[PDB]
Amino acid sequence: VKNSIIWFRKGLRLHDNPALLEACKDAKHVYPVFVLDPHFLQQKVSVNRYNFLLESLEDLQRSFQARGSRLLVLRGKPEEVFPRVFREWGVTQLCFEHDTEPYAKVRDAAVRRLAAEAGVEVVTPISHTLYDTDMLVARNGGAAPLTMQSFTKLVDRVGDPPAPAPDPPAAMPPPAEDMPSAAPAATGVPTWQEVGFKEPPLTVFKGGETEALARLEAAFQDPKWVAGFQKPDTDPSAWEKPATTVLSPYLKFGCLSARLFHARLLEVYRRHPAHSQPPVSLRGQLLWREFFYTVGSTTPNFHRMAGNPVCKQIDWDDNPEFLAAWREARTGFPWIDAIMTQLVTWGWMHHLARHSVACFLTRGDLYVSWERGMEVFEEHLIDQDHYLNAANWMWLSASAFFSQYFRVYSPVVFGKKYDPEGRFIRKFLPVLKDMPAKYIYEPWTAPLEVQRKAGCVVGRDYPAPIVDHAVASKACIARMAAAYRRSK
Ligand SMILES: Cc1cc2nc3c(=O)[nH]c(=O)nc-3n(C[C@H](O)[C@H](O)[C@H](O)COP(=O)(O)OP(=O)(O)OC[C@H]3O[C@@H](n4cnc5c(N)ncnc54)[C@H](O)[C@@H]3O)c2cc1C
Ligand SMILES: [Cl-]
Repeated sequence: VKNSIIWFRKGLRLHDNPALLEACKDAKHVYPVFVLDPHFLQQKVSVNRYNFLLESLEDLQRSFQARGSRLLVLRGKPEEVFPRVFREWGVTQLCFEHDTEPYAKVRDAAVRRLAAEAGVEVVTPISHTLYDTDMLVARNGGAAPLTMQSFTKLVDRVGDPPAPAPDPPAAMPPPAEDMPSAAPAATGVPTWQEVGFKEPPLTVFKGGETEALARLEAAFQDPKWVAGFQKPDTDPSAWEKPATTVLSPYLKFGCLSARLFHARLLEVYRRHPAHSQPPVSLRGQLLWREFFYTVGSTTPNFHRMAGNPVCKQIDWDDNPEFLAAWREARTGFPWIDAIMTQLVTWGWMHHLARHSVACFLTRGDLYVSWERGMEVFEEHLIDQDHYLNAANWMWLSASAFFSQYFRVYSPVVFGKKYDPEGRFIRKFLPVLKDMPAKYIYEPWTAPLEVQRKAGCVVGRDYPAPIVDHAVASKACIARMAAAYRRSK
């Protein structure tokens, strides 16, 4: 008889889950398993993202319970847990979604070895990406495209991605009864207090497949807005109603299927002939995700500078004071400090907001390595994706994919073209709420009488700017030009 395990790591969803569909096929018992390392924090991870993962697991639990099953959160390491439950549960098949991250290949290789010893068939379908990214590389001649222009030509030659997989049955083969490793007291979903965190999460985005599908429909309520979507023209200062979909955390954890997102975009596109095209279109945004996954999975040391064949070697400054001020949102520039405050409170900022603070830290003002900025994003972003965070940090630092280092965002002017009153600033930096809009982006320029009348004296309640942008930007551009000339 067939007893199987569906191992959740990413792909925290029931829709478009070919691994789950194969696990339930002709199965007498199915064990939905997520492996939680209980000492993960005691070894980096904000409570905002970890609680998002936990809320995503609670959503899977309810979905399984509605179908007569149960989600099993096993404590420990996969290499130590699976060899035990293979014998205990009489497992004949192990199914999980393919993952191309560096740690994933080392972990999946070991588990695959352990399954062959126990006589367990391993099925690893691809469903986290639009395509089999290794197939894209093989069709391009054995190397991934290095520009979006050529990558879009490749996917158009390959054709449409696979359709979303059908929904699982309304009743699933259940786990066996009175199995010791499946005891409810040892397999339940923990809370954020139970894992070790002490401060509560403050983000307004809730995890889970149910929330992902709800945000998908909300985005498609206006098909005209989807058809004409142009990413560079969206508003980074919009926070009450974000200017983009905010589907990144759900695609990162696999709460939302990328193939379902793509399939519903094409339905809209067939009825709107003048729809936007890549790379600015909403579909083009999924291709940015696919493109960075394709290059990252085939590039060694893609998440670093040294040993990275696609990354340019720039001698970034080792400046802990600039890094600390940027990380703690005390740069003296309200536009920059507000985005960093949204980072630690929400764990999500608009794409152009991430452009502003990443340029400021790297090639724009402070000249700190993009690796240090990536480590700060990795801690707080609820959508932190190994390949996307690294690639976009190399883009903004002009270390790869992007080379126009003369385009430098102003920490003053960039925000006031969208938000002259500075509602985004007043929201996340309440200390500046009573500051007149004439000085909200440059509060040091406000006369002392206005600073006192607003209850925000620069140097006492809000710090002075750490650098003069005109001086600092002119220095970074000169050093970037020297770094490029030396990298022939
Ligand atoms: C320094 C920096 C770091 C970033 N780190 C991350 C990260 O860790 N995780 C992450 O998901 N994105 C990251 N991005 C990309 C981008 O800023 C976010 O994907 C975007 O803000 C998500 O909002 P949205 O879901 O509303 O996007 P939409 O515009 O609605 O796009 C829809 C989806 O397309 C994908 N997408 C959109 N823009 C990009 C892009 N530039 N690169 C790759 N995929 C994209 C995402 O999956 C996103 O959910 C980073 C960008 C910068 C500049
Ligand atoms: Cl600008």
